[PDB]
Amino acid sequence: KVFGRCELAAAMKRHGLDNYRGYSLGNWVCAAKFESNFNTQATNRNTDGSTDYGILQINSRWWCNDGRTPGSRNLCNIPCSALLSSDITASVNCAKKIVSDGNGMNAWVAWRNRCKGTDVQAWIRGCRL
Ligand SMILES: [Cl-]
Ligand SMILES: [Cl-]
Ligand SMILES: [Cl-]
Ligand SMILES: [Cl-]
Ligand SMILES: [Cl-]
Ligand SMILES: [Cl-]
Ligand SMILES: [Cl-]
Ligand SMILES: [Cl-]
Ligand code: NA
Ligand code: NA
Ligand code: NA
Ligand SMILES: [Ru+3]
Ligand SMILES: [Ru+3]
Repeated sequence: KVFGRCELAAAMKRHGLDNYRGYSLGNWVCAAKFESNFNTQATNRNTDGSTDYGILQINSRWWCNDGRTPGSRNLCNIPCSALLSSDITASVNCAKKIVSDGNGMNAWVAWRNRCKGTDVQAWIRGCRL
């Protein structure tokens, strides 16, 4: 599913991501924009052989099981395919664990490079929330 901008903001808020660990909703929408262009089915292979899955491009090295990432963990206790669903619950619940791991949203390199320090509220501007 390809979410609209405000549609995704609303879904993220319903699932408790707004201000989670102090990160306002626009941070999460901005991250999803640059990770996946709001497409739940996005996948991308990393040089190390791991793969990133879903709207927030969550990586099989640590967070989900795909059966094809040697030596990896599955800290969210989910198949990576669950991160591709039109229902964002699994992605949100796993993102909550990731953002709590110590480095906040810097875990998403694209958030650090493209969202951090910017006017992230623009990503939710105009949305009925
Ligand atoms: Cl957009
Ligand atoms: Cl915001
Ligand atoms: Cl596993
Ligand atoms: Cl594996
Ligand atoms: Cl594990
Ligand atoms: Cl599994
Ligand atoms: Cl949803
Ligand atoms: Cl933080
Ligand atoms: Na939804
Ligand atoms: Na894994
Ligand atoms: Na749901
Ligand atoms: Ru930890
Ligand atoms: Ru860690």
